[PDB]
Amino acid sequence: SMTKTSVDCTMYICGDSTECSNLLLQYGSFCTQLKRALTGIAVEQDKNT
Amino acid sequence: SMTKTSVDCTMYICGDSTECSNLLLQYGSFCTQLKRALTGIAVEQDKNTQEVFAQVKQIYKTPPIKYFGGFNFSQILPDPSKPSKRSFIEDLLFNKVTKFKGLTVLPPLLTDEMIAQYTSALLAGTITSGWTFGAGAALQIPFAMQMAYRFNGIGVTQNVLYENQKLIANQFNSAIGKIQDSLSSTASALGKLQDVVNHNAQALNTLVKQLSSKFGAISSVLNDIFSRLDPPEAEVQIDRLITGRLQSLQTYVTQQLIRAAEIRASANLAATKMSECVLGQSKRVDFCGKGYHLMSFPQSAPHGVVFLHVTYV
Amino acid sequence: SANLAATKMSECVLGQSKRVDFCGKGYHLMSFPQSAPHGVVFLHVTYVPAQEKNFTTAPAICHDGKAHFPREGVFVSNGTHWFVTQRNFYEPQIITTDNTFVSGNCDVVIGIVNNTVYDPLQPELDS
Amino acid sequence: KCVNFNFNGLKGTGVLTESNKKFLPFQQFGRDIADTTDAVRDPQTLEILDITPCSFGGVSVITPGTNTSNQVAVLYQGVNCTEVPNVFQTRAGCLIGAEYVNNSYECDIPIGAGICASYQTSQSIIAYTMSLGAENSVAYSNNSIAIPTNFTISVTTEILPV
Amino acid sequence: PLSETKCTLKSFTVEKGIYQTSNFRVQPTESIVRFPNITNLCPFDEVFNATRFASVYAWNRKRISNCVADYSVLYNLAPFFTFKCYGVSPTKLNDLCFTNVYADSFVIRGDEVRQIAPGQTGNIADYNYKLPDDFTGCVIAWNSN
Repeated sequence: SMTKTSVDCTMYICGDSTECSNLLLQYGSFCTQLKRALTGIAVEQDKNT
Repeated sequence: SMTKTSVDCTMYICGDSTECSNLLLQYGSFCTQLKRALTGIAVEQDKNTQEVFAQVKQIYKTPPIKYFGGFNFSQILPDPSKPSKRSFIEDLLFNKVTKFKGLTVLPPLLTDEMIAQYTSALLAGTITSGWTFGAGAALQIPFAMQMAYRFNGIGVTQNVLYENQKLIANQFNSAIGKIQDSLSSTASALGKLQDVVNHNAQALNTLVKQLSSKFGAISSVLNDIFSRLDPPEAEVQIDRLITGRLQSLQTYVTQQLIRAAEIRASANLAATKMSECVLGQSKRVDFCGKGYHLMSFPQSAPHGVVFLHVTYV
Repeated sequence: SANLAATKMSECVLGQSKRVDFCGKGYHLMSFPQSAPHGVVFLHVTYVPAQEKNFTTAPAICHDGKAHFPREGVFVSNGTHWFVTQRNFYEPQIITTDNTFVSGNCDVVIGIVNNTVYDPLQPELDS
Repeated sequence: KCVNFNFNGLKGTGVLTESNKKFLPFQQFGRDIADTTDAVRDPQTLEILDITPCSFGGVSVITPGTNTSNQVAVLYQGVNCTEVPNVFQTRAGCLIGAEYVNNSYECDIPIGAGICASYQTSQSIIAYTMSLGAENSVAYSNNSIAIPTNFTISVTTEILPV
Repeated sequence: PLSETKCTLKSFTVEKGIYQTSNFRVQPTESIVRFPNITNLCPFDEVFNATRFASVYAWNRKRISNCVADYSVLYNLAPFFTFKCYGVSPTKLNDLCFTNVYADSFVIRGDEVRQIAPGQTGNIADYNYKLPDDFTGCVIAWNSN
């Protein structure tokens, strides 16, 4: 196995401001597949147990 | 295998406008690398379906009169009376497993009718021909001496084989009747069949939802960018939409290469147990199933091969 | 793929392998891997049988009322006398006490054909 | 006919067919999961009509090399050849420029959905279904066994990169 | 199709094999342009064909909304004569609907129809009804005796 980390949509992109959270929906759904790919690794890290 | 989808450079990027196709030439051509990679994908599913589904170039035929000594082999053999050629288990595998913008589905060179007659001759080799059908030219060995080659590899004296032969006849054919009753009720055992197709279904659904996304511009429609405002100031608006679409396409092509790599590495092991414990006796532990190995029965399924492993517990 | 190619360097070259359709189709004999730029070229000699002939067989031989079972090979006959040979080649020999071992009786096996057993001790006693 | 759309709020292309769907009198255009506009409400007379676009796709050229033959075949994949303008209709599509052979031999060039292409001999390209090879039958008899009296062995080669 | 495979692959010696080259498409020869019917018609009978109206000082505003205006049948059939229009063509007038429309009913003389114009001075222009320079519309005048 290897070291498991996760990167969210909000805190890594934005510095906690109002306008940066407004522009998260302007490029659309592109951080929603960041969660299901990294938890898809977490299925496969659980599969190798 | 997997569902093959191929995007196109013209209809998918452009909204059927003549100013979109003229502005594809100032990127050079980025979709000619998308065409030779996806046809380089499409020769790899033309590669691994050749050796795995067809091990040998010849077809063996089952005899029409069947008395096996109390052994029912007819439930894994296909039915000539039905005009589609399929067996009883493979009918249960078909029914439980279930665009206009330029997204098309390329069919392979093998339909679902003739996969079951690749496996009809290969299960005829395990019954009539024994271990010698993939060894070159086969021999006629009947089933009482096909077991005696396999029990000598694990070191079993044959005195238990001929005496208990009527006693192991009832427990052999009921074990396929256990997995016939299991696949008629529990659909959770087919989850390793259907995990490739729903991830490719949501890969198509993640080609849907960015066409309503504005990509930082005013609107996602290419018609009202050029028509409503000044094409001096629409030139900033247009060229990051196609750059915003091709950054969604370049993470689309890298996730479909690793799904091509995950069916590359799994078909290494799928052709390993087709080589070891199908064509002959495999002497290893916990690959072809948990125990001392006896027989391995492949079946026809979409996008995978369902195996039936007979083990000694 | 070079993990697959070094496994043919480890199994098919350096030692013996009982697995089939890895080192070539059928039983492997001798491997000779060769040098190439950006690749390796394997030369594998494989065992393919060609011309076959049917025979007439029995699973066991009944003698005194106790069945005798084979260890190596299977039983063959040409229609006259019963012989013991292997599966890959036809080598007829008469049955002895070395080739057969007594286990069980004759009634518990279906299709047993009786024949007498020639021991080496009975010509040794009178001669 | 494949037309060009000019409406108040709707632009695009498609072929207008009939629609059995239940509609609202207020509405404008209906949508698609496929993210497509599949319907429109006519404002003058109240009805909806089903919008589907017509057939598009890529082409596939079946050809040999330049030192053999110049004969080619035109393949429309997934497209019926009635609405498009040696005609044989298969599952992958309608292939134009090839003849159907009921006999099945070995081949080389794949097409798809169970048919194959080969160049055979007054010489023209043909299209037929891919053969499984020669057939032989093994009888079942409990009292017989086949053992070889002769063996002919050879060299089987395999080449893999590193 | 032999040199279709040769030009897209960019090699003068083509390998024998199946290749995907270009895409096919069909061009539409007719664009269907469809407009609604009369539907909710705007009250243009009250501002045009009615009996008596107000004076040039006494003029009333009417804001006409939530209907479909018909501009083009008064110009095309034309019982009414004179229009001279600046900044917006009648066809373009048809083209950019404005969230609002105003209609003021008055009557003037025949030397005073020249005086109603943006950027001029005069009798009706200075002392009664003045058009600004940015005004987006134009004067239709006719004789009814």
